[PDB]
Amino acid sequence: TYKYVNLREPSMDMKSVTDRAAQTLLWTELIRGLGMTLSYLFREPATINYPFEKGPLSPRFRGEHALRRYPSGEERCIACKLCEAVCPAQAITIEAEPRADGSRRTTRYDIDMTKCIYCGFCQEACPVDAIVEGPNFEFSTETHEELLYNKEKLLNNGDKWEAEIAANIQADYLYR
Amino acid sequence: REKMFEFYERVSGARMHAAYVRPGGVHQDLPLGLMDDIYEFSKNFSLRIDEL
Amino acid sequence: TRPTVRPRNDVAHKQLSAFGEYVAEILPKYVQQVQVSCFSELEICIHPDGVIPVLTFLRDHSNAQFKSLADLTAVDIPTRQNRFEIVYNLLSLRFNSRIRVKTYTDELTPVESSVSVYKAANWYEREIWDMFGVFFANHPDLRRILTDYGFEGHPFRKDFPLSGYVELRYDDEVKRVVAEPVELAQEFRKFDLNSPWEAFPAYRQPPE
Amino acid sequence: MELLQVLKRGLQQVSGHGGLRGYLRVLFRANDVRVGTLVGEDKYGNKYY
Amino acid sequence: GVRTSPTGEKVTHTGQVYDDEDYRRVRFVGRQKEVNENFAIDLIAEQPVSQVGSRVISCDGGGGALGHPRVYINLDKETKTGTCGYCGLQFRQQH
Amino acid sequence: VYDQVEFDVPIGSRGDCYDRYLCRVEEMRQSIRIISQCLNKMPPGEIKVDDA
Amino acid sequence: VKQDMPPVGGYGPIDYKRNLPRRGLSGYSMFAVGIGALLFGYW
Amino acid sequence: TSVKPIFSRDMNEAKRRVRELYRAWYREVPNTVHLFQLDISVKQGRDKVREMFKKNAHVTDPRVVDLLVIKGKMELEETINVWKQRTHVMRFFHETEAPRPKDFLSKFYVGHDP
Amino acid sequence: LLKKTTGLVGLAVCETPHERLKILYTKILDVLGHIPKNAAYRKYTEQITNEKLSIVKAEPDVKKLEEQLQGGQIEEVILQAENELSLARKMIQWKPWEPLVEEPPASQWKWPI
Amino acid sequence: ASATRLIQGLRNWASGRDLQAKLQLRYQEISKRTQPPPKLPVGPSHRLSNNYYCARDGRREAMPPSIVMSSQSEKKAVSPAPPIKRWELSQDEPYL
Ligand code: SF4
Ligand code: SF4
Ligand SMILES: [Zn+2]
Repeated sequence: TYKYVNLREPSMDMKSVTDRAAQTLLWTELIRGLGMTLSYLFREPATINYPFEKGPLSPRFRGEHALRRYPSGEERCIACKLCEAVCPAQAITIEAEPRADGSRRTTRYDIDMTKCIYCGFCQEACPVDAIVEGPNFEFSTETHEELLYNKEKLLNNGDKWEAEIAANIQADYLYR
Repeated sequence: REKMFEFYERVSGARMHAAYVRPGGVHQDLPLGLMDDIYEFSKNFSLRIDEL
Repeated sequence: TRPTVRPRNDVAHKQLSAFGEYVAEILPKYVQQVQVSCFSELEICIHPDGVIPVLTFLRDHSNAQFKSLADLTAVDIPTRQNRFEIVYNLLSLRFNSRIRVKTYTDELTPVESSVSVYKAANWYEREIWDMFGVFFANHPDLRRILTDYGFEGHPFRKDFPLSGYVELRYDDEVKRVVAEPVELAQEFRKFDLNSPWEAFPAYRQPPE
Repeated sequence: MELLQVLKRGLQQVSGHGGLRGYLRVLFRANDVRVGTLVGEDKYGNKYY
Repeated sequence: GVRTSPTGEKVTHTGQVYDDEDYRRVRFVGRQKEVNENFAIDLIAEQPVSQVGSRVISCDGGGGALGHPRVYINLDKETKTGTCGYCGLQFRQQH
Repeated sequence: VYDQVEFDVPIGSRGDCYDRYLCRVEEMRQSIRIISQCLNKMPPGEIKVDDA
Repeated sequence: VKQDMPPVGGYGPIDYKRNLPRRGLSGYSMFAVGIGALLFGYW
Repeated sequence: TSVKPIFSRDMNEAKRRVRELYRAWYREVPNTVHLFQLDISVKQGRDKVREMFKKNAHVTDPRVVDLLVIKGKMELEETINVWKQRTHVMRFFHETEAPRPKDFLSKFYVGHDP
Repeated sequence: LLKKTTGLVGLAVCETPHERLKILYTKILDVLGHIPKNAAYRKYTEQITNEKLSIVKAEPDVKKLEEQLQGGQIEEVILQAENELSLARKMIQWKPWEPLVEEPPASQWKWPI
Repeated sequence: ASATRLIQGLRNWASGRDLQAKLQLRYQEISKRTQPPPKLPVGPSHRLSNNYYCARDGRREAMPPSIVMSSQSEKKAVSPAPPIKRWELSQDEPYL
């Protein structure tokens, strides 16, 4: 149930001693290493042609945050603040009020994407599937505060990516 | 190592920091077809160790 | 209680109870409590004047042989007058066992360094100087190990705030990284999470 | 010889992008010239192969 | 139903707009104010009131486990429609 | 479930950088062995504790 | 139920041992080839 | 009311140690100004060392001044060795910090704090 | 049969293990006789040391002595005997059979607080 | 996989291994990116009867640590556990 790496005594007959001295003077293992590197020279490389080719992802992927709506246009979020209670980085800032039809909706929904650790606890704490962490990972900015998302940017990410977020949640809700 | 990060991304959605193994079990079950790809990785990984 | 409950180990519980009696009666000069938790871990609560006689015992005695210092730890408990609880985790490879040796100090009373017992302690208790302010006597090179060089205070105390007292930024007037009093653009939101209903009746304290 | 098939696949990669103009167009825009089956085209002109 | 302040600034669905004398409009100078033009308070009011023939209806927002938790709505007021507190779909007892 | 998988433990002999290198290589070998056994012996059932 | 399970007979055997497969001539043969190259060059 | 000492049996050995620490810092200040290429004078640094010693001049416990000697020796060792950079030495001189209001009326003007 | 190495780095092979073990065990008993009779360290260590010395006197073989002393190699059994000797020489100085030097404070070990 | 047999033989010879048997690049042998929907099984506590939570409560059977010694014969010297069994050398591959 254990084994000894490097517990070999080399043989001391003239055959093995001459083999080791030919290895020493004639560099046999170095030609072995050159041959392994030349063997990789004639392989097709693993390089994909980004951005025209993309790295493979799963529908579980945790990328850019988005707020979803129902199939009537009403937003799913009912301001329950479970996502900001569970948030390990305290990246979510929620303020709410009853709006003009008495619905329980948010007035503030901020996600700091520079505090966010992209762990997806908010999407799995959400009881109505409102906050989701979508498929987009290509959202680098030139400014720090362009990553300080408010409710408008998150609802626009939902409206932007809903055709894909709905299919990822369709492919992955039965594992949840 | 990139293929094993694909295994982490398929099982959790993050390539490195999965937050997958949780107290009480794991967060989510294996997606269908994951263990076949873990088999196809492991069947060929010995030659990679051999050439290292 | 079969599938979801952790299976209790009675054999190791009994063996660790017997060995705790063994350690307590070999060393009654320092041993103050001996306890075994429900998940079968042995704790030897000793007096701080006997850090070295206990730990040299458990390292060297032929029925203990705790040859590895796994982890050395302090815990701040401000409701105690000896607010720091120094914790030695030991691993005996011969008897395939682990033991915990707990002792105490306050801010001012030094603890004797166990580098003459375990050289592994050389950084851990040094960390305990950096994080808690527990001075260790006869440490070879006692200094800070984790905080910044001009850092005042000891962070892992519980009266030390989560963010510090100073933050750093590059100032371009002085061409230098400078320290200023910390001001957060968003305060850390303290959450009051504790339910007012008792969760565990086994751990109920007697009232006043 | 199986080098002739390699040169013929290269020449039909040239012929498969619609001639030398399309070949050099995809060579300088894409830095790749291999041909595929056109899976589709969106409302913007992105072509998927 | 997005509208516009006298300063030319779009008012969000919350009702936020900066005042005229507020300096913080200078962040939108040379740039844009991102508001969302799909107001949920308008889109849920476009839905037809669903006529049902029971006294208590249930609503889960559709899609089964893809909607909200299932709630039961009492429809005994013939003055007011029974509105889902999750999705805002509203119901009326048909008799 | 490491008490149910079968693997070897590579032991060095000289305590140098080279034996630790060989120990890590053989631990990759034995990890491939454990992964083969885990793929063969994956049970059905739930993935969280059913204590809700 | 439908769950990520191995196939019924299990997966195939996975190689995990060292395979450094011992190629090349002997030491006697390599010194003989080197000496023969020197003798051809000298001649 | 009987405690274990750290180094000093009484206050007098403690004042001996405080005195020797001030001696060591006073000797080290010109080397500190030179090799960190500080733009303060040596007199200004010796005034700062005097200020950091005289801040603690109200302490009547031998153990607390033993720990203050220990922490001052640690600061000195981090200064003699180039472990501090120029920034850690100049953090004693709060240069970028604007002078706070000290009297009542200006603290009343600027905000709510006492 | 002269085992070629112990397998442990920095632990040399003992050529004559039985005589070394007998010397170390009688030396542990000699040092351990300086401890008072009521001390549990003396009684417990005399017990285990007399058991080990009886086993060393009972077995001529080195391999079977390793399998029935149950301490790994015979050289780390010798190492453990030397550590026990050094420990007992320290236990003379410490005198830990004496009563407890100080009771802890009233809620010093109360958890949860 | 698209390499010619000349380059394939050259590559196999230079490595000294059969490289086409174990290609590190992936092809149609991997799983489909679209899968049928699963039916995941339930745990053992999904029972409509004989399922009182007081009989499967793990957290409430946790006890406070049993105090063995506290400051308020010829008995055998004990170890914390029996001494660890000597490991067996591996029958699979010992390197001896
Ligand atoms: S992914 Fe995690 S860190 Fe980010 S907002 Fe959600 S809960 Fe917070
Ligand atoms: S996004 Fe979900 S979890 Fe967060 S407040 Fe809205 S409804 Fe609650
Ligand atoms: Zn509804």
